Parts: sequence; C-alpha cells; structure tokens
Amino acid sequence: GPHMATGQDRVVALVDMDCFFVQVEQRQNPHLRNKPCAVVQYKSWKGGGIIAVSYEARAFGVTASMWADDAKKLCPDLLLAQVRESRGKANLTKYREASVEVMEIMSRFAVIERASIDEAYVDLTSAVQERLQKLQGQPISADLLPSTYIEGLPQGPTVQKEGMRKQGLFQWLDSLQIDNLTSPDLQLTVGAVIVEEMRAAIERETGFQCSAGISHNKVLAKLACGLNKPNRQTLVSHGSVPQLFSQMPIRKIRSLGGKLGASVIEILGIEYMGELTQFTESQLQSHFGEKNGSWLYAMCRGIEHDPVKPRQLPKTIGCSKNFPGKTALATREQVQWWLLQLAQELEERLTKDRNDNDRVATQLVVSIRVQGDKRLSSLRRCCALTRYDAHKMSHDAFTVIKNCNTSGIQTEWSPPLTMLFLCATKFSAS
DNA sequence: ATTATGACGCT
DNA sequence: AGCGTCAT
Ligand SMILES: Nc1ncnc2c1ncn2[C@H]1C[C@H](O)[C@@H](COP(=O)(O)OP(=O)(O)OP(=O)(O)O)O1
Ligand SMILES: [Ca+2]
Ligand SMILES: [Mg+2]
Repeated sequence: GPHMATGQDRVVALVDMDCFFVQVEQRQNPHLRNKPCAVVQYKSWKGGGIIAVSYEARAFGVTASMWADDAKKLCPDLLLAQVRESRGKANLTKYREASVEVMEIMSRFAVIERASIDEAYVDLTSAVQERLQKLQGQPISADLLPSTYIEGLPQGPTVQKEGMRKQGLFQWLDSLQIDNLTSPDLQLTVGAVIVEEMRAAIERETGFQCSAGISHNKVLAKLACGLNKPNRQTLVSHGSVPQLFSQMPIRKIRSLGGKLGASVIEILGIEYMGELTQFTESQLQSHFGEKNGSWLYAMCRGIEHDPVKPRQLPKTIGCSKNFPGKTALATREQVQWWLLQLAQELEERLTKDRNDNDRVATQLVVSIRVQGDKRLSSLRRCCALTRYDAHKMSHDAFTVIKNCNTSGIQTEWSPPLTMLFLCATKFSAS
C-alpha cells in the first residue's frame, strides 16, 4: 500500500537517432535525401553488408544485416552510401564525429549517459523540478508537445495517425492535475516538454532527426522510444505499464533479448512481460540468480533503479577486422602488416582523444580469432600501453599473440587468423 | 562471409 | 585477468 515503492522517483529519457548512419550520409549528399537508401560497408562480397537503412527503403523490406545484392533484389532503385575505407579497413570516424555533435547538444540540457554511437539516456528529474517552478501551476498546452505520443491513449469513446496522436494527448492533458508539483504524471509531462525542446535543438543544429522515450527509468524510456519511430517521442507512464506489458514479448525488454530471456520463457512457461508478476521475488531469484531475480521482480511492475551514468565519452577505443573465409591470415608477415594497420588507426584515434578529452589509455587489449572457433573471440590478452605509437603497439600485440601459432615453421601461421582486435582501455586523466 | 564496434557481469 | 553475454 503506502509503503509500496512505485519507481516514480525519476524522470528518464532515451534519445535515439533515426537511421543514424543514413542521416549522416544524407546530410552530406542531398541526392540521397527522401530516398530509399542504405549505408553499406565493403563491396566485393555480395555487394557489401548493409548496416543502416532509411525508412523509405525499409518499406521494401530492406534491413540491416542484409547483403547489398540481396537488398537490391527487394529494392532495385536503392541508393547506397559506402563506409569510408582507410588502411585497408572500414573506418567509422565520420559517424563517431556526428555522434559527438549530438551528444554535446544533449549535454546542454542535462547530464547524459552515452549508451551507443547514436543514443543517450538523460536524467531529467532536476530539470523538470526547475521548469515546474517556472510554470507556476500553469497547465501544459498541447502545443508544447507537438510530436509526443501518450502510450495507451486514446481509450474508450479516429481515422488518421496524427489525429489519433492528438486524441490521446488531449485525454492525457485533460486528466492532468497540474497543481501537484510532485505528481509523477505531471513530472513526466514536463519531461516530455523538455525532450521536445532537446529534439528541436538537435535537428536545428545538426539536421538530424531522432525519436525519444520518456518514462521513470532507463528500460521503460528505451522501450517507449521504439513505440513511435521515426521522428516522434513517446511518454510511458507508470499507469500504462500493466496494459503495455500484458502483450509485450519478454525479448523486447533490454537485456532479455538473448539467452536469459529465452530461459525466462522456457523455465516459467510464459510469453509476456506482464506474466512475470505472478512469481515471488524469491521464485525469480531461484531460477535466474539473486540479481536478475530482483531485477525481474521490479521490472515487470515497471520499476528499475539503474542510474543514468554521467558518462558522455566511450570508455574504450578499439579497432577490429575480420579476415573471413579464404582471406584468413596464414603468414607471419600478413599478421604483422594488419596489426600495424589496426595500430595506426588506433594511434590516430588515441592521439585525437588525448587532445580532446584530457586523458590517456594505459592498457592495450589484443584479441584474435582462429579459424574453427565460432566464439567471437578465441583469445584475449592485455599488455601495457605506455606510448601512443603504432609500431610499438603493433609489435607489442604481436608479442602477446605469437604463441598461438601452432605452425612448426614460424613464417607460416596456423590455424589462420580470422580476426584481429586492438583495444585501448583503462584511461587516466592527463 | 551478419562487420565493427562498446558496456557490463561472472569467477 | 580472461571469458561470456547483450547491445547498437
Ligand atoms: N550490428 C551493427 N553493426 C554495425 N553497425 C551497426 C550495427 N547496428 C547498428 N549499427 C550502426 C548503424 C546504425 O545507423 C547506428 C545506430 O543503430 P540503431 O539505433 O540500431 O539503428 P538506426 O539508427 O540505423 O535506425 P533506427 O531508426 O531504427 O534507430 O549504429
Ligand atoms: Ca537509432
Ligand atoms: Mg540506437
């Protein structure tokens, strides 16, 4: 009852760029705007691999993780922009730099957690308290929420999507008690007003559109964000959770899309998030462990406590290349040449990072895959990173991996390497 | 031959 | 530390 926490203490948003690498390429090349188009890396094998797809192209069934030759079968007029290649490998610098543009704008409104190259969580609790005082018990006009959906509404006693959006928004606003400054529903609504302003700023200042979710925690904000993509934002209230979760496949919730989520389904014989409410906390802990069980018990009631971490910058800087099929590295000189290529890109990115962000990486992680294994990594080894020098780093990497060579002859490499990976970690202020 | 990343958990 | 899981 009165002592039952409801997880309504925070306002959290998740902002996610729409079709992000495609938008980056469309800004650069106006010929690609408002077209079925996709971003592809490499080209020789099956036309290259698609890694981002415009919404126009998605209408034809084009997806990421699709080969371009196959995408062209669904969409003959599909336009393609290629990822830059430098030192023999895909180079994602243009997209990392575009990401920084967006992250810096978001950071003006609140402290953010960089969750991926194109999305960030925002803890808006304090900003909402501030705006609430400015409002002075003035109602929130629908005009302040021009791209906002209220999940679950409209209900009860219609043809158009925009019309339905407004219907729901009006029901929501009509029901708001604005004179309670601690009403969670009101707090979320003010949060949504701020996120409209944030999203407007991102589009004005970069040209990029995005979607967003507003709720009381990260998992609900993430889920909310996806409900109305692209170029829209969605408010998921605490009250909307029972209906939302009653038909929500467990795999849709962040962290449950893999083996754990499959085990929840199998072990408990359920399909939807809402069905979890019928188990005790101890029951869930018994199957999924203490931490997961407690997390699931709260999460299925819309409650989660994971904080928005104040972290705008990536904690690691890495460089990776696959050498599939027949291109696998079977000679020592091959291995050394590619380690150098990776190390040269790494040095470039590290030197820029040190200048921009006043920090230095202190640990180099070297990872390889050997033909045969279908684990992503076959072996991971760390060594000290004491200087930002590509030849030193590539020589050090070679030293820590050279023992994996089963070949009795040392010019040859067996089994051939199907992946190399260099990663700089353990930053210290500088 | 679903590539190139990046964070966090376990032991 | 090195490995695994999950994610974009
Ligand atoms: N598996 C991947 N491999 C390589 N790059 C990826 C992968 N997934 C995502 N990316 C890149 C390309 C995407 O434009 C970008 C952001 O990912 P993501 O948010 O999942 O999709 P998206 O921004 O392209 O479309 P959406 O509008 O659905 O968010 O990160
Ligand atoms: Ca996105
Ligand atoms: Mg994303």
